[PDB]
Amino acid sequence: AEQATKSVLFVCLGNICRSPIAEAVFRKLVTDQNISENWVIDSGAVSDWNVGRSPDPRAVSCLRNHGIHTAHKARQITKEDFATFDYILCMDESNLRDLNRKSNQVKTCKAKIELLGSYDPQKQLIIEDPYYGNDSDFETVYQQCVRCCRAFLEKAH
Repeated sequence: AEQATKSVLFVCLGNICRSPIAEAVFRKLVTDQNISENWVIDSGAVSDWNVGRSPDPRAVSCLRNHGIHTAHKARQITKEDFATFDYILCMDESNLRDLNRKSNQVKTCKAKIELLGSYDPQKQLIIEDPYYGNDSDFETVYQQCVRCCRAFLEKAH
């Protein structure tokens, strides 16, 4: 008794730490709920810094600690992303400014652009960049992503 097909693009600065973790977490959630076939899921970066790279090894390891694997390779957000995804969910205030600016530069913007943390029941609005941190920072990002992803899934139609 089908749920309509929906799409989400997680966005961070580099697409190596936060948005690959958010994507993988969301993918695991929808697979646990047997509705993976009803979602199109991707991640992408504001910048072109890391294009082609697999996620930061700390992020891959964080995900493996929680039984999750990812085959993502970094890519930059494109004009076409704004036209094709239903939701673009980003990590911090800087990502939000940059995506709202990019969306102004395109003619077709279907995507609703939001902070992923706006979905957190625990009200942690910002998912802070762990790149210069340690494994515990990646774990904090993981746990934030779990909360936000879970809430988003139950609100999004």
